Amino acid sequence: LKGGVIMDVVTPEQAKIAEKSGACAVMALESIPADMRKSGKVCRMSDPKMIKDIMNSVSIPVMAKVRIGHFVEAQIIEALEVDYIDESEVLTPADWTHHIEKDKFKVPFVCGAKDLGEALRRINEGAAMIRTKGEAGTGDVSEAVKHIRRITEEIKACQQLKSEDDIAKVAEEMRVPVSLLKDVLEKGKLPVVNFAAGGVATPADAALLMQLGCDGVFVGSGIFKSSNPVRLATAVVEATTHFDNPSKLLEVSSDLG
Amino acid sequence: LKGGVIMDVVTPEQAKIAEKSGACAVMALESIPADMRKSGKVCRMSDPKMIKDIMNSVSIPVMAKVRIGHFVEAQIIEALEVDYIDESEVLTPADWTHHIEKDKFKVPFVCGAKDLGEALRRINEGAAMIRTKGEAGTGDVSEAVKHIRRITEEIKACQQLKSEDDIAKVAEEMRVPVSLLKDVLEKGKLPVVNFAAGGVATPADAALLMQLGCDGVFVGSGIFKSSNPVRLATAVVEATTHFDNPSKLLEVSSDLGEL
Amino acid sequence: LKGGVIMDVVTPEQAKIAEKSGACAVMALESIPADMRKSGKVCRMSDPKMIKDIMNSVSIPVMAKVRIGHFVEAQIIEALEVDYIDESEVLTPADWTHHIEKDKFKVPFVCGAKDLGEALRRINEGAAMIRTKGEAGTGDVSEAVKHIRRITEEIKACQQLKSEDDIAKVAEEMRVPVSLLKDVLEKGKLPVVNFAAGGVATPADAALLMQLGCDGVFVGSGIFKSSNPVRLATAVVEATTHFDNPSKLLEVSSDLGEL
Amino acid sequence: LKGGVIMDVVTPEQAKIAEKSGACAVMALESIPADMRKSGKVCRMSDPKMIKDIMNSVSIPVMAKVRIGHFVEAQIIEALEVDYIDESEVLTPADWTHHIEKDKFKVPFVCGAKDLGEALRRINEGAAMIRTKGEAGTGDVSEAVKHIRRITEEIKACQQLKSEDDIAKVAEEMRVPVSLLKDVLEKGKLPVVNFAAGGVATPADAALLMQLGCDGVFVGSGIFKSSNPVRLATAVVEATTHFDNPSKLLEVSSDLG
Amino acid sequence: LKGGVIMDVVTPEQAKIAEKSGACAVMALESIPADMRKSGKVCRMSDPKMIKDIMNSVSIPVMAKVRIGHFVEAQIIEALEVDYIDESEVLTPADWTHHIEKDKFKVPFVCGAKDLGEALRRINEGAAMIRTKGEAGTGDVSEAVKHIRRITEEIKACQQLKSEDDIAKVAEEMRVPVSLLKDVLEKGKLPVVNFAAGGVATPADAALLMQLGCDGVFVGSGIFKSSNPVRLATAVVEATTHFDNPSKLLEVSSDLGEL
Amino acid sequence: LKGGVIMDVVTPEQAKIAEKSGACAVMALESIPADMRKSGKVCRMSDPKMIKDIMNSVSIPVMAKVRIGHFVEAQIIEALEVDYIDESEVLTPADWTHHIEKDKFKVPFVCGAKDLGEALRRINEGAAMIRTKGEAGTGDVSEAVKHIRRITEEIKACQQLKSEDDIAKVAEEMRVPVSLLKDVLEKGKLPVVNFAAGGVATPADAALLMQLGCDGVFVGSGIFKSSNPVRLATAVVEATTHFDNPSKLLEVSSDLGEL
Ligand SMILES: O=C[C@H](O)COP(=O)(O)O
Ligand SMILES: O=C[C@H](O)COP(=O)(O)O
Ligand SMILES: O=C[C@H](O)COP(=O)(O)O
Ligand SMILES: O=C[C@H](O)COP(=O)(O)O
Ligand SMILES: O=C[C@H](O)COP(=O)(O)O
Ligand SMILES: O=C[C@H](O)COP(=O)(O)O
Repeated sequence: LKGGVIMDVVTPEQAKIAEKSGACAVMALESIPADMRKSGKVCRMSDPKMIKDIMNSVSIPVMAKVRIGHFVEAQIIEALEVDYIDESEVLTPADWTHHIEKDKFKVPFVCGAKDLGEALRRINEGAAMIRTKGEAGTGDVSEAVKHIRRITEEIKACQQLKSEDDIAKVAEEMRVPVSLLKDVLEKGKLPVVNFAAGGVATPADAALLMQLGCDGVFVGSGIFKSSNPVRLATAVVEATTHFDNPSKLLEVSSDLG
Repeated sequence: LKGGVIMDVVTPEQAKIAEKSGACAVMALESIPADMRKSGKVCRMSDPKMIKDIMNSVSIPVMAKVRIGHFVEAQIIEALEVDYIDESEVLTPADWTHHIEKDKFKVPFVCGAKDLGEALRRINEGAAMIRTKGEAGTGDVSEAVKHIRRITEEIKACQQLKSEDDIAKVAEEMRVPVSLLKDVLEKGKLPVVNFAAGGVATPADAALLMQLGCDGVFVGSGIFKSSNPVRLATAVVEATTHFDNPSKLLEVSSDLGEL
Repeated sequence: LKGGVIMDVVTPEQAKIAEKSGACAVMALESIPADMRKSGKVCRMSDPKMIKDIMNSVSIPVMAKVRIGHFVEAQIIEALEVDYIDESEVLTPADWTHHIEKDKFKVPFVCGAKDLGEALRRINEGAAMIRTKGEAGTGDVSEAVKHIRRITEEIKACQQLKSEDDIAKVAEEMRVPVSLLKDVLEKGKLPVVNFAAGGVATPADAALLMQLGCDGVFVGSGIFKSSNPVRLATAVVEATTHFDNPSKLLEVSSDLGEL
Repeated sequence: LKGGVIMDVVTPEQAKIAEKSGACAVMALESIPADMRKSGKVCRMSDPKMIKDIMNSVSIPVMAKVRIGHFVEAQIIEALEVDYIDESEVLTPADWTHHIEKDKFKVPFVCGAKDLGEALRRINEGAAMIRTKGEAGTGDVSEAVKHIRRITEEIKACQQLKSEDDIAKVAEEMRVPVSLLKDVLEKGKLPVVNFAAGGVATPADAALLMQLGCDGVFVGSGIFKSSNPVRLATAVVEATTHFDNPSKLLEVSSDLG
Repeated sequence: LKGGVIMDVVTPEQAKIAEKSGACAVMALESIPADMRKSGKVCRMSDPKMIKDIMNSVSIPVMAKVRIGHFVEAQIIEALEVDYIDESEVLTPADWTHHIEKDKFKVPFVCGAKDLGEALRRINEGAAMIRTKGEAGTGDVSEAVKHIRRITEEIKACQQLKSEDDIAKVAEEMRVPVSLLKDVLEKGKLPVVNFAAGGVATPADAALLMQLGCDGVFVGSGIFKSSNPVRLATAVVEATTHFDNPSKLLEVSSDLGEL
Repeated sequence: LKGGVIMDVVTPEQAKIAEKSGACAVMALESIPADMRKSGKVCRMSDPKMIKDIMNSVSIPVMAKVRIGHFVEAQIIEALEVDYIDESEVLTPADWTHHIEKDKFKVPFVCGAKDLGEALRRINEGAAMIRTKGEAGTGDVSEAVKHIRRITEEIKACQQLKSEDDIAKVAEEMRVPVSLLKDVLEKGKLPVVNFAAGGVATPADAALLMQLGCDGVFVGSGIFKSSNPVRLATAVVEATTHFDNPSKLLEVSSDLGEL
């Protein structure tokens, strides 16, 4: 999925628009967890029937969300044969102490992170992909920028440590194996891809996060609330592909409505 | 009641639906205390007439609630010959210092607990069953999860203690006999069953708490507020039974309707 | 009055219901102070005309209330020839430092207390009867329970003191003569009767307070706000008499209507 | 005015009811400073025209109010030939540091006090009469009780001091001459009369304050807001006169409406 | 302007009433800042056209207001040939650190002050007149009284200082030259006139402030909100003139109407 | 641009008014950010179509805004061939740690500053012009005044330092090269022009900021919300040109209508 865009969709017809626009994958969900999160409601796993109806409408991979720590929601979604599971902070947490033991599943997981310690704990638990936490539903890109900047800074700062005993102290505070931290410092990057997510609203935002070093982008239900969803979706895809070309970015950004 | 579901019911017709869906017992209550706790009202024992009309309508066991410390409410319910009494934090407490002396009744009691100390105090007073406190009426499973995790953890932490003097110190703080704590540490579990309660909303939630080591499940009035109550009740019963079979859990979770 | 129920009444016809239901006395009042507390109003002694009209309607004793420290309100009520005076915290206090010199009157007084020191000060001032304070008008029994439990706990705690000098120090702090405290510690009880009051809502509540050691029960205007006042009044009287009979308590508690 | 009742009145016809009921004096005022004090308004001296119209309607003495420290309001009221001036905390203060120099006037002044130090400062400034501050407009007698109890207690406590140097220390803290304090301690009372005021609502209240040692009572506009003002006014007068007679107090308190 | 009254006016017809009543000057303003200060609006210099239309309507001197620190607003008003400028705290401040350099203008300025230090800083900057700040729009005279009392008191307290080094210390804290402070202490007064302002509502209020040692009086838009504006304005003028004649003060205060 | 006025415009017809009134440049924007700040909305770069439509309407320079740190918004606006970019705090910031690397662009940038350290960091990053921050949309000039006064005060304070090591310590704290701070202390000014911005509401406000040492003036959408926009725009241009002429400032400030 490297270099691609993943789009949130709430109906089979929305999924078809995403596919036609050039999305790499879709995220199936029954409710927008930003509308009812401001209603006070509890947000859970979506009904397996609505997820299956979306799986049957497109040929590209389909992802679905589960609550933090809800390993039974994950068992059910795995049995449904989805392509990826997102253990998501946007839904209402089920366990405020323990995340899912992701290394007991065959299906790959994506998790959010806002700093280096969080990213490594999620990977140690078994995550196959990392993304920014951002701030979902607001359309403010600054959160996602903060998280990618912070991870990059913390890797460079640990690389300046000359004492192996000092490195071991850092790993202990992070609650991860010293061998995982040492691997990051040798490569100068996380062992898995890191995608942008939360508050990506415009084609310019998508290109900004790619220039900052992200491997792809997630976009939310904001796409389908615009005056012309097809045009906006297509523009975000083009901007992610051609992220280093100012003339193309100008072209796709003009007269968006 | 090991491995079963107990359902809150407010009418005789609701009790019949619970029985048909495969519930192991029903809890009789005249009003939902969660709906009242938002108005300032005092919530007490239900009228014995409404409890009896429910007892007359089903052949499965029937439970009823009393206020914390209200031993006369409990004497009345025992005389009515209900099957179990819940000394409940959801009702308005009658005594803020002392709980009921439960070992002086014939009928068994269930009590709530959030940690190991609280569980052991309720058992020492005479409780026959323990349950999580959770957060009643919210539909959020996370409080029930917190409580089962905490009890399990505090047992393991006390098992690491090498000094018998330190163990006696712990029991003193808990205000329980040292012999009760020692039995728990040797067995690795409470001496009575521990059920999930408060915030169980979906079949997946019921199976989650059974996988965490609960012995059964209490569910609330949310069942009867859904678009299809009999379908939801049956699905919760099936998930509590088949709690570690993923193909069955997918089957019962599909096309559930609006919760 | 011992073993009996005293009922608040606002009209002659309410007094007649109380008498027929088996009350031992009535308390005459022109306004429900709990209704007037919500209005921010000052609550005082009732008009002597309305009290006299109640006195003429029944052949059981009649009590009336006065503000804390208002010795002139008490002089007027004594001249009217009422049977007892309640120096009451439910009315708006008149003197925040000094209570009435009750030993200068011929008519007996009842006073409220929340702990042992308070009870002994009221007795030293001249009170003939003590009652719990509770929380008047809320229908929550927990405050009356707290007060009776406290007094009992403080007596037991003082009974553990070995030094007479230490006992003398406690009496000085309480502002009462040492001879009064000594009598209480020898006999394990107050020298006058102690009734339950404030927040007694159901027959079960009345029997609970009698089992905790109270000598009788005061009930408020909640009786006459229920669906069937005569039925509820009679049930509270029966529960106070038969407080240690679970089968009888079940009988009178069933099908009571809305409370 | 010893043993008498002074009544607040807002019209000439109200003044006539007060006189017929047996009042010793009336207090003339255009507005009730409890209604508009809860409206946020500034309360001042009343119009000299309305005061004169009341003076012309009755034969008994008439009093009027001025703001704390407003010595020009007092000059105007003195020129009008009223019988007494009340420098009153119920009106909006004009000077939050200095009270009126009352010893520069011919007309006598009444002032409020809540403790011994306050009472002596008001007398030192020139007051001819003291009254309780109470709490006006509320009908709660407890304030007035507090103030009479406090003055009595503080006199008795100073009388227990055996050192004349200790007495001088007390006077210095009170900001009054040592010879004024020493006079009080010798007599066991203030050198001027002390009346009850603020929150006197019923005949029982009036008798209570007289039994506590007050020399007379002030009553407010509550009288004229009752169902039967003539009956209530007459009952308060009888209760003040016969303050130590329970049978008479019962008689006047029955069927008041 | 010694011994006179200055009146706030919002139209040419209001200015004519002020002149006929005996005012010594008028203050031209397009809106009452007290009515706006409750809405959050920015209050600035008035439109020069409205100020000129007032100047054209009367033969007495005319004043106008500028924001604190706004020296260009002052340059515009000076070019218009108004008679006096008020650098006013009632308008929205333009500079929160620095006031206008008033000694660089030809037209005289008036400034507000709450204590001796503040008065001396305004004089050092070049003010020709001082006034109390009071509390504008409230009708409460007590703030104006506080300010005149404080200045008078702080002068007397500084006069008790026996050390010239201590005097220099005081001037340093005030941020003024020692020669300015010393002149005040020797004379027992400020080197310029000091007028009452903010909260003057009645004729008695005007005479009160003159008896306290003020040199004249500013009055606000309250004059024109009364039932009879010409009667009230005339009475305030007469009381400011005859400020220590009680028979005259009684005469002008009688039958004033609703304020 | 030096000595001139830059005006915010939301349509081609507004741009034409600005040009005819004598503006030196226009700032193109699709929404008034002050109106959108009240709505809680995110404010971003404007649509390139609306900017181009304004570019086609006038023959004076056109500027456009981007979010703080949003270097891709800046890349797009540069490709459009606008004349200047404003990296603006009035839009919703994109990067709360890092501003744009402005020296990597061909198009010049303007940035805001509230003190000397901030001004020098923006210049070191590559800014061609500095402006005050002020308080955008409120019409209160005091914040722009505060910022210009601060920068001047801090230059004078640093000029008093005798030690080169002390100067080096100040530069380290500011996070700028010592050579940049040294140049400012020698010449008594910034190396680039500094314009007034934020809260400039009247002609008098514009002239005030020019007299305080600003090089030119930015004005906001308040111009086009007044009764007569062309009249107000022309008056602000004339006041900026003739800032030290009191008779001219009186002329253009009179009879302006509602603001
Ligand atoms: O990834 C680096 C960005 O492109 C620019 O950020 P910077 O201000 O740290 O140079
Ligand atoms: O009972 C243990 C659970 O099934 C797994 O939880 P955990 O691995 O996060 O501790
Ligand atoms: O007065 C004793 C009560 O009946 C029971 O109280 P307890 O629970 O503390 O034993
Ligand atoms: O003035 C004394 C009162 O009549 C009674 O008050 P007391 O409680 O202090 O005795
Ligand atoms: O200027 C002094 C006043 O006229 C009187 O005030 P005072 O005696 O309270 O200090
Ligand atoms: O920049 C100097 C200003 O024009 C006047 O300021 P100032 O009042 O501090 O002298």
